[PDB]
Amino acid sequence: LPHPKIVKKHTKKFKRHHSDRYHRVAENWRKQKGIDSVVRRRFRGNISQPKIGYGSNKKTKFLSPSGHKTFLVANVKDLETLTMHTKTYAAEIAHNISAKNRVVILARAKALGIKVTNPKGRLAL
Amino acid sequence: SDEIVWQVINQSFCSHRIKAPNGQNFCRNEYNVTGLCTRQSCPLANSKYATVKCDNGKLYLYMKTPERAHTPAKLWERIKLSKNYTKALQQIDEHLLHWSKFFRHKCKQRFTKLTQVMITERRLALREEERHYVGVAPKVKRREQNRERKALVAAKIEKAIEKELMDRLKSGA
Amino acid sequence: NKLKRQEIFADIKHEKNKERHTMRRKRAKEERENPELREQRLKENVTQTIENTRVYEDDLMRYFNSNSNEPPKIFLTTNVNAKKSAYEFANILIEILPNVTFVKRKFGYKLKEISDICIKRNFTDIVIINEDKKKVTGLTFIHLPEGPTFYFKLSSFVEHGRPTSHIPELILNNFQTRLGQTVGRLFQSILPQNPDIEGRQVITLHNQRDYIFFRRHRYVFKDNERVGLQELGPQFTLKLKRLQRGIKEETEWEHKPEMDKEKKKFY
Amino acid sequence: AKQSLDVSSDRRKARKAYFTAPSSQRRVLLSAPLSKELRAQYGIKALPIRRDDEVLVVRGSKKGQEGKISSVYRLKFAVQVDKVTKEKVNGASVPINLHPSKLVITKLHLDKDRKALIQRKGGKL
Amino acid sequence: NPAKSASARGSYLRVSFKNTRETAQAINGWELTKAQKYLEQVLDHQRAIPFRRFNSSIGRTAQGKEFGVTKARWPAKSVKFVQGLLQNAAANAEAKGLDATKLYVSHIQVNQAPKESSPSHIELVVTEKEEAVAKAA
Amino acid sequence: MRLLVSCVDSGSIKEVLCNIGTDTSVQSALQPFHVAPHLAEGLKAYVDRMWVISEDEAILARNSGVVELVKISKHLKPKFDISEFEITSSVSDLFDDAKLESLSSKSVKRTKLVDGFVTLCPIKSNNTFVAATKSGLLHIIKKGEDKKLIKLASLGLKAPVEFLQLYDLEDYIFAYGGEENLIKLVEIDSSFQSLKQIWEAKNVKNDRLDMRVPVWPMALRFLEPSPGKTEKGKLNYQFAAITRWSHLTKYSTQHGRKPFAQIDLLPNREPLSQMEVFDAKGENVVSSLGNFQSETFNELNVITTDYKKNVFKFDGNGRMLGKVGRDDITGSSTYIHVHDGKYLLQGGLDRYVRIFDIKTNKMLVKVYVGSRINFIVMLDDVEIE
RNA sequence: AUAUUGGCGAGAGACCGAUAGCGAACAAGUACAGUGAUGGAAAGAUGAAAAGAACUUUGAAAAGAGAGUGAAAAAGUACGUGAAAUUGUUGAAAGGGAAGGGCAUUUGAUCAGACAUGGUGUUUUGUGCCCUCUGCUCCUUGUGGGUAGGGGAAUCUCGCAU
RNA sequence: CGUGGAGGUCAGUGACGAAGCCUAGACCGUAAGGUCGGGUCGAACGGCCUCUAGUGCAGAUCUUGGUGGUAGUAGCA
Repeated sequence: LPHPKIVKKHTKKFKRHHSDRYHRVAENWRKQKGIDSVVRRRFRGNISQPKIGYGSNKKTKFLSPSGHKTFLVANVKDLETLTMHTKTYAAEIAHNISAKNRVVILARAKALGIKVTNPKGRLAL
Repeated sequence: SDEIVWQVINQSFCSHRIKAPNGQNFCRNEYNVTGLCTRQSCPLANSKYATVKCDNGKLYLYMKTPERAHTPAKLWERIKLSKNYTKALQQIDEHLLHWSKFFRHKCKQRFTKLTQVMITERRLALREEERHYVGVAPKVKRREQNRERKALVAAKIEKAIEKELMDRLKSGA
Repeated sequence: NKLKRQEIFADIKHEKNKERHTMRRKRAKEERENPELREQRLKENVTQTIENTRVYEDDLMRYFNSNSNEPPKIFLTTNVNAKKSAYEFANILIEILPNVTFVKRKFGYKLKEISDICIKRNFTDIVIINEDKKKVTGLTFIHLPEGPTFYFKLSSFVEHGRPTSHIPELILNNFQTRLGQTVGRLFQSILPQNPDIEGRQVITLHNQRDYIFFRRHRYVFKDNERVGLQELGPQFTLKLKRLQRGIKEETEWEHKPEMDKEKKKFY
Repeated sequence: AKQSLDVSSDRRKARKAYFTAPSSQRRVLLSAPLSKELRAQYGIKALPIRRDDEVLVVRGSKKGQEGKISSVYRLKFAVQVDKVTKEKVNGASVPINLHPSKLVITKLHLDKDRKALIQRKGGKL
Repeated sequence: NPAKSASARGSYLRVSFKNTRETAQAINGWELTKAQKYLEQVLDHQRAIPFRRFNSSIGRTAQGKEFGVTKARWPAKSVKFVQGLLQNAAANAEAKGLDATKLYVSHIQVNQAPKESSPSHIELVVTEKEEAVAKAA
Repeated sequence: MRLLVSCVDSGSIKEVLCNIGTDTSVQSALQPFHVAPHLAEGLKAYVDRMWVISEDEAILARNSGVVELVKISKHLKPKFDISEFEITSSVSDLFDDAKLESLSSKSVKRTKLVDGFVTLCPIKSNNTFVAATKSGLLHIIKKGEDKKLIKLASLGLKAPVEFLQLYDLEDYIFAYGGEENLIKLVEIDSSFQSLKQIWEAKNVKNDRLDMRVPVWPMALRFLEPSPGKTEKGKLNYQFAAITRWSHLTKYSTQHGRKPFAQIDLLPNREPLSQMEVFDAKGENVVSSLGNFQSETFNELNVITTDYKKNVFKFDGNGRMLGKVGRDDITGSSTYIHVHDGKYLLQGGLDRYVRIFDIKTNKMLVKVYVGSRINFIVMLDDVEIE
């Protein structure tokens, strides 16, 4: 699909303050609640915080580098909902699907022209 | 009626929706034109509804009349659509006379894609592929790991060559 | 009752080692005086390994396999759209096999259409290497007329030898089974029948299980009944599959996981 | 579906009742079906199992193998069929614990009370 | 190569851990015949073990000059466990059928055990030293 | 029992002499009394097809081009009686490799493309046999009064042939076919000079994909003609066939030229071969040429073999009736035969003779031969003391 | 008719799931502590079956090494999954009286990176659901559906194969 | 946005490997987090529309359990 040049604004992950120093403090983002915190008062040098400005362009949101929107698929029935949106959406074969069923899904998605984001998953030659 | 059917499935459950991470909604009711679901693009909310499907290679165009709201057994009236593309789009047009321009070009569009799904035959005539997907079951992944590591230990390759060089070049002296 | 169980069996294990070896120290002392008493123990008491407990023509030689009459030309190809590691692997087969031509395989020419070319160009064998991902996985030797064809699986490749241009001597191990000696037959055929003695290069094909290991070495003879050897060439493990009998149409063995259940047999 | 108020559909009560069952109740719980030949003769589906009767093993690794029951190990809910034996590493023989639902009786051991048991259940010896 | 190797292991051994670490790394990468002779010399106060990490209040001696360390000690008990394992690994190698003269410890490793006590696991892996080579024009 | 096991790697006949319950794979089990190699003529001249005539006479056909009449004679060697084999007559040069090498310009896959015999059977107590090759040749080899084989007439058919089956249900006619060759019925004259194609099959309507359905029939068996009012012009010949594309196809000529029911037996169009006929209770339901003796397709039960390792059983409606010796057969199956209606003869590329019971699906005999089998016939099943 | 945290015996739960739930899912009011009244824990899971590692060998013992059973010991009576702190070994990198962080980049190491292969317009033929001859069958309004027997390409791209 | 359980639904996923655990692996979401590949595993589990609560941790000289530096130091009369 002819897509716009996808701008990301912030590629780096918004890690927590002192997530790296201490081990018990997780890298998952939590706001600094204390009034005397430098991160909360956004001092120069300190880590950047997640705010609404970093939000992605509506036209190019949810899009993978291929220019397709991601879409989970369990079986051949859920796969065949994207018979009309091959250029827009891409089949993401779910993690828990067996190797026995994937060979079936990949056969159909290849025929319908649906780009699968994760082929070669559990499947040798 | 049908507005009351829509609002009750728009929220309050259309029990065949797929919420994609894109926030998009997909009706998997086999009879819808757009795989996506929206008002009068899904076959339950709307009362007049056309669709192209395939049961075999024969591509039929199903049609739903509000006359048959009483009887769900014979809801979808269906017509075969020749096989040549040009006469089929013309075949489509006559059925869609005096309808929404939605079903007019969208059944035209269903027919287009489902005919270029018959690129399956192209893949299956020029198949002859020496690959075929093989599963890697994690039991086999260790029957063929931990037994090779047990092979090498009992193998003693060095001692085997050391024997069958001396045993060779004594007899080939 | 884990807390009871833990102490009881730890003490029993402790008790058993004392008793096991006090018996053995008395065994040692009676063996010092009489050597003969030890001899009878070794007869009755057996180590009972897996090998000990295994659960149990001339026209062919030429017609299905290549002999010492011609130089055998081996048509080395690769599975379509392969990457660096496959050609890196082809460079290891470019040395070891006698007269290899590498053919870049460009989509189509299904399989029989290939056979038409290698009849005209007059090749003897076809070998094809395949890749699922970045690692090499499968190796397929086919004989061009008639078509005895062998499939193989590689689970080991690790890389200080650096060999000469001299041609290596063959050696095979443990092919009692008739299906084993038909694979032994393939590697007798497909590898060179030249051995130039000097240059001192040996290629092995050891098969103590259903797994076959091939290695290269350098042998140095000292007159005191011993020979030394250094590691050289590619490390390797193969698994036999299929024996497709026709070019690809028929089967003779085709590995299933219905074996491994026996823990023995070994084909 | 449960209709009676006397019987319980509780898992906890049912598993306890089974594992803390006495030897007499375990005799009935260790019942084996009869082969199609004996079912045709005697006109009965299943019986409790004893010693001096023959049996054929239907399900398991020892599939199709037959023999004669040595001892009903009621404590371990098991039978031990003679000539269905796993050979230990020291050369000794240890019997496999089979379950009587997996077995099938081929040749019964008719005693007086056994004859009466058949006649009670609608049999014709 | 597992074919050119033998390995002894002692577990839940009632030794001082910190002493065992020093006497393990003192003997690491050495030929087996030189190694066993060295520990006999440590027992008779001819040579001393170089202590590097766990080395507070160790008396400074001249014998540490071999290893470029000021501090060194003669730990009898820890060495006694190690030469017991090395004697075992020597017999393990001769069980497989390795050469005794070309034998050297490649990987010797010591880590703590369940506990108060301070017990320790020791494992050591001996290896052949393979040279044996020639060429031709 | 006594068997004639056709070997190819040696190019001979190995003779199996054993009992029921014989197993060569287990050392503590019963052994066969005598294995016997006979007429070793190399790999270039292996025996394609045979026919047992009587107690002391059996015809052969070799892949060098030679059809041979061989005399059987018994003598002593506990208390067992081994056989001697002597070539009395030989009619040679019956292949035409030029036709097959010219036609198959990649038909499917064969590099050597060897011409072999597809049948060896009697025309009718006649001393008169027929032999057909893959190159469309048919030779009417008659055994003379002086016990010497003479060729009456060589006949021509549309290549390539794979099977040829005669019709011995009076109530001369035969049928034949191969790769992209339909089933065509040909009537022979009593003089054996004239052949006339009375009927030709039509391929079924296209699949989902509108592709042409592949045609490669591998074996045919006849049934007794359809009952009721026989239509004029339309012939009365009920028969079934197996393809290389899993199609169990059933033809009633009274119904039409197209087969009334094509049934995919296995998925993914797995290659199949050798249509045998058996009965579920272990009974003889067929003639000497294996043709089913009934007027309905629903009574028919068939055994067929793939090229992976399997031997299948199917009814008249393509329902799967269980595999034959799933455990023991590790290689392919070159030849199967329903002997007496209560025994199965089997032996393929794994190089073992197997005798299966029809009723209980139980393996009776396992004999190592050391050579690839392509043909087995049972002489008798009388026990040896 | 009513009460009921005891007893005897049941039936249940939008309850808890081993630091929870009773103190106690187990040699629990036990071990143990207190002169005594009393106080009072910790601690569940090998496997399908012990098939619990025979036998050779290293040591007075403690533990190892070969070898084997099992689907898996990458399940060993320290026994399902086996997290983090922390410890050793190996490999890589850095270190002149501080490190870790943010913006940006180089170098070193390293991982991704199509069983993607056509699309269109003409031309040989060969087939079919195509033309044509003869039909049969489900039902609702014309703008229906399914399904046989023959023939025929010298018209026809209508489709699919070359 | 997430967690335990309930009703409903996806004729959902699942010994051809569910849940969990890691991972110098990849993608999405400003973020809460979600999804996927690889490795380990062995039996159940998830999305969706709703319900319900003993529901989200860095601290409390927090409670419990485990493990360090101190340290082979003071020390053993």
